[PDB]
Amino acid sequence: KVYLPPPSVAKVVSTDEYVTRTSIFYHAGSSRLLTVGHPYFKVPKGGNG
Amino acid sequence: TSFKEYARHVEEFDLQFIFQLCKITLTTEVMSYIHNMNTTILEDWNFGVT
Amino acid sequence: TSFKEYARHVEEFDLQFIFQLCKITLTTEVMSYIHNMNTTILEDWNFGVTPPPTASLVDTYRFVQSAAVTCQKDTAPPVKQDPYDKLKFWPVDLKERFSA
Amino acid sequence: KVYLPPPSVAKVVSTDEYVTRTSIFYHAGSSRLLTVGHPYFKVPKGGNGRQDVPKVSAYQYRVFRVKLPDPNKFGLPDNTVYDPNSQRLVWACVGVEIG
Amino acid sequence: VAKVVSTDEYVTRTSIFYHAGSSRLLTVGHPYFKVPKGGNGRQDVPKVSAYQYRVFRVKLPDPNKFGLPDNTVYDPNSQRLVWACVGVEIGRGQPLGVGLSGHPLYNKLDDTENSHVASAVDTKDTRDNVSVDYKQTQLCIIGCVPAIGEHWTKGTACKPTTVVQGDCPPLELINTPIEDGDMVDTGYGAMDFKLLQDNKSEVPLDICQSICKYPDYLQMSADAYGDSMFFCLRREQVFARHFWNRSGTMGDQLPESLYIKGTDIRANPGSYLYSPSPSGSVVTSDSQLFNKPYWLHKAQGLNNGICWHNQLFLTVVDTTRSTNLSVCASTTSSIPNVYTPTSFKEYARHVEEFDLQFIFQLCKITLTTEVMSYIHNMNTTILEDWNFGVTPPPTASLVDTYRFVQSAAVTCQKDTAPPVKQDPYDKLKFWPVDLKERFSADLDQFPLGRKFLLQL
Amino acid sequence: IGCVPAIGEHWTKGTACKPTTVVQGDCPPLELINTPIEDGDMVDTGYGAMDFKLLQDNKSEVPLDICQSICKYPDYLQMSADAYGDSMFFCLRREQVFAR
Repeated sequence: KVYLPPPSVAKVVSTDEYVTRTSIFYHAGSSRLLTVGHPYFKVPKGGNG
Repeated sequence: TSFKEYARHVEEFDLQFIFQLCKITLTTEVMSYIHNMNTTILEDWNFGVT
Repeated sequence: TSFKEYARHVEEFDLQFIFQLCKITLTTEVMSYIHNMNTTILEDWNFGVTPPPTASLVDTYRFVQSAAVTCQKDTAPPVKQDPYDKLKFWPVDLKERFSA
Repeated sequence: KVYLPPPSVAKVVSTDEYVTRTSIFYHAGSSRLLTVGHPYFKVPKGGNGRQDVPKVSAYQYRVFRVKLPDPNKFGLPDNTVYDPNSQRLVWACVGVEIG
Repeated sequence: VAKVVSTDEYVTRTSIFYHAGSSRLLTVGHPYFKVPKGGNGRQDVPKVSAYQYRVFRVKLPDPNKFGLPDNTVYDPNSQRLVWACVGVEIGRGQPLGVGLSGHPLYNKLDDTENSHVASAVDTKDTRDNVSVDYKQTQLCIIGCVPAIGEHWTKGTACKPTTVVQGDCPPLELINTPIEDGDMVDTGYGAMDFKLLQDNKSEVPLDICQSICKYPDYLQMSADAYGDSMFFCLRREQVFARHFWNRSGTMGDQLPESLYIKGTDIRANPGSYLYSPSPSGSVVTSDSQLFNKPYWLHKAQGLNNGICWHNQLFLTVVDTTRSTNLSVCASTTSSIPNVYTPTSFKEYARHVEEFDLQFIFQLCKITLTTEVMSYIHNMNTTILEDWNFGVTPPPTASLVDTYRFVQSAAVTCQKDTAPPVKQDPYDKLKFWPVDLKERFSADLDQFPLGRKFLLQL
Repeated sequence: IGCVPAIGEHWTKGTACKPTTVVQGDCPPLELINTPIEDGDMVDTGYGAMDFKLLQDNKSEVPLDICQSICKYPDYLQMSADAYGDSMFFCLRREQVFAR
C-alpha cells in the first residue's frame, strides 16, 4: 500500500504497452570526454581540489 | 640519476544518440502501477494532483 | 531394590475430513473490505500488478561444510507463523492425504 | 488515505455471502497420529537430539496446526471453474470424522 | 519386433507450455580432497573442483495428478500426463576462470623435448614439482536417465596362471554410469589411475588417487529407444605444452634392433618412455556455448525429450572456469613488517554457481493397450506410477505410519526401516535438483521465455 | 545499457558462527557478495571480485595496482534477471585470455 494501491489485480508487463511512440527524433551526443591521472595511485598534492 | 621516471594514465570519450520521446497517457491504475514502480517519476512529472 | 521402574504415555488419533472448494469472485469492495479485514490472503493471491517485486540469485549447497560462510542465513518474515510458531502444535500437512 | 474504505456500510458480514460455492469434494484424512513420552515430567538426558523422554502426559491441550493444500494451485487452470484473478479459490472443509 | 515406439507416435502433444528455471546453485571446497574437520555435520571442507562430470538429477512434478479435474482438456484415465521440456537455456554462473594442478613427486626422466643439456642422472626419486591444465572443453548431455562413461582397468590376467610382481596385466575396458561429481577424464584416464600407477608419483595429484571415465555417447547414442540421453552437446580442444621422458623401470625391454649402439649410455640407451605435458589452449568467451536457447525439435532420441518420473539427468562439462582460491592468513595477529610466508597459513577453495532455465510442453498420452502394455514392457514402472487396475496396496501399513519422533529416547528404533520404490541411482550421487515450482507460464517473465515466445 | 545503474558481484569472507577457534590465520569462512557498481569501479581482470587484502595477509602477492584493492565482477546474471532492464536493457561482452 501507499501511495497508489490497486484496483485491479494483475502482473507486470512491458512498458511498451503504454508507450505512446512518437516521431520524435533526436540526435544527442557527447563530444570528447577526457580525464587522465596516474595508474597506481592518486598523486596527492594537497592543493586541493 | 639524472632522470626521473613518471607514470601517467589517459582517457578520451564519445556518446552519440538518437531519441524518440514517448508519451504516456496516464490512467490511473497505470499510474498506480507506475507509481508502484516508481512514483517518483510521477512526482517528477508531477503527474499530480496536489 | 532389584528393580528399576519406568512411567510412559501414549496417544493415537486419525481424523478424516471432507472439503469443499469455494471461489471467491474477487470483488473489489469486498476484497478491499477484506483487505481491510485483513489483506494478507488477498495479498497471497493478488496483487501481481506492480509491485509484487522480488529477490533472486540464490541457493548455495553445503553451507558451510567448513569454511563456506557459516551464515546466519535464517531469512523468513511474518505472518501467522508470527505468532504461531511461538506455539506448540502437532503440525499437520494434511494437504496431500487429501483424497478426491 | 491508507485503508481505504469506500461507501457504504463498512461493516462485517458472513462469509458465505460472498462465498462462491463449488461441488468440490475432497476427503482428507490423517494417516495416524501418535506421540509418546513420560507423563510426570520430561526426562532430559542430554545426549542430545534431544535424546530424551518428552514429558508426555495428556492433560495438555490438543492442537493441530493444520496445513491445508492451496486450492489455488490447479491445473489445468483453464478449467471450468476458474478464472484467476476473477475468482480465487478457497477451501472450506466441511466435514470431519475424528478418529 | 523390438521396434521403437517413438514418443510421438502416441504421445499426444499439446498446447501445454511451461517455464522452469533454477535461481543459483552454489558450492565451495578444495581442489583435491575433503579436508575433514572431524566431520560430521559437516565439518569438513570438501573437495570442490568441478572437473567432474556434472549430474543434476532434475526433478519436476507430477503433471499427472496436478489436481482438480474437470479434466476438460483431458481424461487422465485415458490420457495420462507427462512432461516434455522443449527449450532450455541454462544460465551459467561466474566470470571465466582458469587454474593449475601439479605434483611434487611427479617423476620425470627428463624433459626430452629439446633439453638444453641432456644430462640424465640414473638416481631415483628426482620426481619434482610440476603443475598443468587440460583440453578446453564444454559438453552437455541431457536425458531422461543418467549416463554411462567408459573407462579402463588393469584387467583380468585371465590366462590360467598368475604372474610376476609388477608384471603388466592385460587391461580390460569398463563401462559405468556416470554420476554427479564423477571425475572427469581430462586428457589422461578413463581408467583407474590409482590402480595404474603403483608409484603414485606421476601425474597431477588430483587424479593420482583416481578413476574416471569418458562418456559413452556412442553406446548411449546406440540407446534403446533414444531416451537415456536424448540430447547431447559437446565441444573440446587441446595442444601439447612440453615433452619429457618419464623416469621408471622399463617393465619391458627395447629391441636392440633399432640402433647401432654407442659407448656406455649410448651403448646402452636409456628409457624409451616418452611423455608430454598438456594444455587446452587460449580461451575466448566466444566459444562458450552457454546461455542461449536451445530449442529442441526433433532430436536423436526416439523419445523426443520426455521425463517420466520427472527426471532429467543433466549432465555437463565446462573448462572455462578453473580456480580454487588462496588466502594468506596471518599466523600473527600482528602484521609484521618483514614479511615471512611463515607468518601466514595459506588456504585453497573453489566455488561454483548455477541456473537451469526451461520451456516445456507437457504432453498427454492416451492409454492404448497392446502398446501400453508394450510400454510396460518398455518399463512398467512409470505406468505403475501412473497406475491403473488395482493398485494394490495395504491398509494396516498405510494407517500406522508417522507416530513416533518428537523425542529421541522414547522409542529408538529410530528409522532403521525404509519404504521406497527405489531409484537405483540412490546408490549414486546427484546434484539433487528439483524444480516443482520453477514452473511458470510466464514466458514473458522468463528470459528464455521471452525468447521462446519470440521463437514462435 | 540501463536507466539506472547496476550491480556487480564479488567476494567476501563468511562467518564462522561461534568461536570456531577463530585462529589467527585460520581458514576464513567464505561469503559471496553483490554490490552496485559506480562510475570507475574496479574490475575483474580475469582474477577476482573480492577484497584482496581480505585474502592476503601479505600485500606481497597480487599485481600491485590491485594489491590493496577490492573489485567486483558484473552481475550479469542478475542483471539478466533484472525485473525490467533499467539496469540492463542490453548487455554485451567480449573477452579472451590464455595463461602465460
